[PDB]
Amino acid sequence: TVTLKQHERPAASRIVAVGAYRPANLVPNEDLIGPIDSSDEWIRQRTGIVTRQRATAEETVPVMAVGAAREALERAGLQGSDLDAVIVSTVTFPHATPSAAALVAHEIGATPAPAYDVSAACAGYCYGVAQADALVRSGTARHVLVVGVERLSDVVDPTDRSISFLLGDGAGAVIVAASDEPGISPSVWGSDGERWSTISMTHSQLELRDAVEHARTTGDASAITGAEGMLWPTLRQDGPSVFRWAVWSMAKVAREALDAAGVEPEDLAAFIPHQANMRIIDEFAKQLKLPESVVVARDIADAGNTSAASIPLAMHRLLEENPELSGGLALQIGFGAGLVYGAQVVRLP
Amino acid sequence: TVTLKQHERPAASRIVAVGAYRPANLVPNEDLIGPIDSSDEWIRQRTGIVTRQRATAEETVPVMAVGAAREALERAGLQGSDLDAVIVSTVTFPHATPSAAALVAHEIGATPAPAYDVSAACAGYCYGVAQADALVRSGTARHVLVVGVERLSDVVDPTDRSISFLLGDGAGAVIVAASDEPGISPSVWGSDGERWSTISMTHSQLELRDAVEHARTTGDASAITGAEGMLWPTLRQDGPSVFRWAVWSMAKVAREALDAAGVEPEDLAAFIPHQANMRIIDEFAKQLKLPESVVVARDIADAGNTSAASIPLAMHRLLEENPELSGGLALQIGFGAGLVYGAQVVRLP
Repeated sequence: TVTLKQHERPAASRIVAVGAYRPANLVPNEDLIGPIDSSDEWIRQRTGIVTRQRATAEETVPVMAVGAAREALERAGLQGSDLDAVIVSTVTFPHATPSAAALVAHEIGATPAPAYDVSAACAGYCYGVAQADALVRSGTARHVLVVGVERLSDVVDPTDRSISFLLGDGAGAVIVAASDEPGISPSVWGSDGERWSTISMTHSQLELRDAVEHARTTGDASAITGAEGMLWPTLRQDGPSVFRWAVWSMAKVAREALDAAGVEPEDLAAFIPHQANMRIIDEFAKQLKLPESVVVARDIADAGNTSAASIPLAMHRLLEENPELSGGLALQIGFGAGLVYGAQVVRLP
Repeated sequence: TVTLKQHERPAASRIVAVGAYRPANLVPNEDLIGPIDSSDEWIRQRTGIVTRQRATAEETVPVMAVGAAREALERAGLQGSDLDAVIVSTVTFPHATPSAAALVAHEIGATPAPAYDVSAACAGYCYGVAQADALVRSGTARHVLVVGVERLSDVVDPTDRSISFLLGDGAGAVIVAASDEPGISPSVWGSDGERWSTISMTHSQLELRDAVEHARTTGDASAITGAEGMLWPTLRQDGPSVFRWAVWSMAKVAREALDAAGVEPEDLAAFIPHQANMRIIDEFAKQLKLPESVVVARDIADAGNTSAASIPLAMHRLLEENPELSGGLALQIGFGAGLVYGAQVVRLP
């Protein structure tokens, strides 16, 4: 009987660099308040957001992912061809198939590395890291690129007061590499599909299909011309439910991640939650009983909520503003539509 | 100072069961030839297809995925709560977010297992297996559900001669578990994003957005009525390039998988390529110098090309027809839009 061969496995893994792409357009509250009939001060008070990154038409998911990817590559002292896998976490690339990852892999010179997109909403980067970590520690890959990237502005309804004005665009990239010393703690990640509808689109793409093609065939374009709300599906959320879950449920996940890591809040150099909402971030930090020395990421004030991009973008900003955090421990925890969540303690690059 | 804890790792991984969902509506060539001005004969000679599976409106991606998954759990002697991760490979779930995996995980009682959709086209199941293998051998998961599932009928154009009549609907699933004996060989997987447009949608979802919202907000519904051709994006391909690529390139990837497995064609119980086209299957078989004793999967003749679902469906069928293949080595290889590909040698459950 034949025994199958197997890859050898390194001791551990580690994030060896972080890269960022931020659209230059920082939209202020005032530009958005009209159609949702609110105000600069209300938005600032409810969400702590002042400006959000808004991408132009040319700044597509692949464009943004590539820029972030290239910065990470340069900071790691690597090139595209050194990558053994490319994971792109996004829900806004406007093609069912093929993936954005395959374009990214090609553009950055990673061919022929395997390349795929992942769907895990705002937890997407942390899901990416769990996967990358698994790929490295099983000896499947020595260097894995993970990109959290979104052009959320493509799926907001300007009249929506549940989520539209919170969302921004951008890309954040990380490179996970084989390592001698543990740099990524065991992932704590999960789902609760019972609550699939808590953050979701207004309706299925098939409704859009059925309408447009019925209009096209029959020549009757009512139902479209007479439509009061957008037919293009857009993002929506039960705001209050998100808050209760985001804070009081995720706090248990974070403590679990710390516990599995073998780490106390005192050992952290930084706390980098997904940038969902300043109110969520604050209440979260309080619940974790962090000492004053732990730096809390609050990129959301200038970037808005960039979903999968949010954590690596905030990590990137943390390191620029405090270079001495490099080598320190950071708790990262993302959470979004699904519902899904993921967390790790990581040694910062 | 502080050393992060790490998970213990299993010696190996293996597939422990396979489940299937096949829509009952088998559609013969005759029902399709009209709009493409073709024939039964032409279709059989070009593709080897006699009928393809076609889902009803009720047979959504989650519904099919759930049926396949439940069969796999039952055959493995497991319940949903035994699963530590759920991976769904699909490109036809009609929601940008949240994922189909989140719903599937809930229906089967796998909550709170992490759950995500992967985008890797027809190589989707093979990508999923490589991921599942990494998750297990890294000790991140001990039981991983992988489901390739598509309702391709949602994204075909009945007038399209390049791919429409080739495609069928369905779900196949496997459970990958921690193992003492190697049951999954090192994956050979990759991408060539330079040929991203080789198999692609007719156009971006954004063009659909711009057309419908414009019509909705101006009342001018031209461009929708009197649009020749579908506004709803549909799948298409450059057939001769896909074929050329399969024979020039994928045959070689398949040999590499044997090499990396430490396995000869004489050692195979079965060959289970992605069911792209009967002629490609047959060319592969010849090109790989398979002995007569190796059973070749040809589910395509009855199911059509079910993309990500094709390998596990075909596997399910081989085991139903040749129960004694259980425990034998099977070479599986998927390849599709991206371009992307994956292959492994696997021990049949």
